[PDB]
Amino acid sequence: GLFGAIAGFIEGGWTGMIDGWYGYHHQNEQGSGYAADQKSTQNAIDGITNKVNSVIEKMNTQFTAVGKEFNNLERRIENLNKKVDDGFLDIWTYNAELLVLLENERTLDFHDSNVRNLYEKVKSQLKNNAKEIGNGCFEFYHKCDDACMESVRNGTYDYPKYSEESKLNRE
Amino acid sequence: PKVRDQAGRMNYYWTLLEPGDTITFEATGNLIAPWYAFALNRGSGSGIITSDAPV
Ligand SMILES: *[C@@H]1O[C@H](CO)[C@@H](O)[C@H](O)[C@H]1NC(C)=O
Repeated sequence: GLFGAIAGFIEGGWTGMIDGWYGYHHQNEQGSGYAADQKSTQNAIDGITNKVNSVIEKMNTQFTAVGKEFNNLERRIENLNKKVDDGFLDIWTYNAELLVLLENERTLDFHDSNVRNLYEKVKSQLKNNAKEIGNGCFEFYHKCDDACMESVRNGTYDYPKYSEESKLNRE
Repeated sequence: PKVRDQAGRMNYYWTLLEPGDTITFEATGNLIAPWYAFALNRGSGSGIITSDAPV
């Protein structure tokens, strides 16, 4: 993908996280588990829902609209009618197929972006108190219990609190 | 030539008579006279389709 994460440096998805599009898996002394990142998931859901709704919404309804009939000395106007209907059919078929193609690409790319940005967000919180594995995972140089983990997940991680300890294990 | 046994022909004509107006028929032959007519209320954007599907 454009942003290199999904089907990228993170090879695959997690069938074990059923409650969100994006999130975290942790393992520590207290136990192990998945937790969805609520904010990014909900932002993406709202965005994509707005996209679909906006595609559907722009088709102001067709009010009652019908085919025309013609007598045997009206072939030219009948053909004008057919030219109009066929022409509109060409335009709407091309536009619908191509639009769906391009927007599908954009949606997938949007997800890839959201994953990369969540990863870099966590990365920028943790800095050198953890080492990047490379597969989307971070390994702590300090003990990080459940409260600490949740602090990481909600962006309230306290770097100075664990910096000295981290520095101790890193060296 | 004959169609449905008849070498004669009949032409059919119609008109919409507006409210309050009068239509007058005069003839010395050949008139197929109105017997029943239809008073109409108008409405837009419909049309006719051909289908064998059940209503
Ligand atoms: C995030 O989690 C930490 C640790 O439990 C907590 O202290 C903090 O209040 C939480 N912040 C939010 C956004 O609720």
